[PDB]
Amino acid sequence: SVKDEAKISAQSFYQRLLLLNEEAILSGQDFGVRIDVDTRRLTFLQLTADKGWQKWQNDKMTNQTTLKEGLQLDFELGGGAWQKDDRLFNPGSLFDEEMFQEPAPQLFVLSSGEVTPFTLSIFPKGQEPDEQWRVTAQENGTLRLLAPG
Amino acid sequence: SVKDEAKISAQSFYQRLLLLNEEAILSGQDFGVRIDVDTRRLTFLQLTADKGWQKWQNDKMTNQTTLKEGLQLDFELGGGAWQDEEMFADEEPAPQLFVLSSGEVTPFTLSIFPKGQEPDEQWRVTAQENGTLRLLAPGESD
Ligand SMILES: [Cl-]
Ligand code: NA
Ligand code: NA
Repeated sequence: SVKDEAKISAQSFYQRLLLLNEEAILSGQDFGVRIDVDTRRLTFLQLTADKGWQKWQNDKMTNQTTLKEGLQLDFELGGGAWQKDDRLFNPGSLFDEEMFQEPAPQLFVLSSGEVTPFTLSIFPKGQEPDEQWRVTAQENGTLRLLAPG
Repeated sequence: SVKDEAKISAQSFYQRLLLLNEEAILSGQDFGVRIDVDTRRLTFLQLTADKGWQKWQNDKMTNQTTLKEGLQLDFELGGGAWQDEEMFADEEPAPQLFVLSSGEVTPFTLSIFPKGQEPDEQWRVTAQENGTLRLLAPGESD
């Protein structure tokens, strides 16, 4: 069911975030996660001096995931408000093609082991983001997967 | 004169960039420079997890340079071309130049020159693909 999907999607994010935190610490390089609430996408990025933020091409994990239809995602930075607006959809984000330089991650996963404080929640369409399957960090890199409630 | 000012500014940016790279390496933290061509500003930033890029508050160098009004700046990257009231009282743009803890610096050239001249072959600071940082006088070096 969609609730079962939400769990699996939260475990997938947790595993990927842990992996990137581990990669940063072992490699001395900085990584990041870009969350796109309107397209329900998470992209896993590496910072290089010569090309800035790029998708991380690697032999451990895919670098972009998109939620299955029927799931939503949302996120908070630090103590702040949920990021997603109330619209059912962003009229501009429906278009696969440009209508009118990899965008920077909101979550930094630094070589020091520090991670941007945040909460990402994943939940069935029709529900609010609060008290859902969620992954949270704090600044020191401590990271939690939390069940609804 | 304005040409003497260009030199002094180029020399100062080299010194500040060298310190930033040295600090990145020594400290394991990431830094960067943001260049604002229109306003003639160079801003020296630090990457933190919790606040992203922010001005580098430190006790050794200033973290924002604004060139004197008779001067102009431009930069190229690698082989590219020249570039409300609150209800209760108690209710940073990214750098183009990354100065990473690995010691690597975004390949670039910044040139500083009297207002309205061409940016080529001016007092300049370059970070080459090699890793090296160079201060170069006007004209092509030997
Ligand atoms: Cl400077
Ligand atoms: Na994304
Ligand atoms: Na990319």
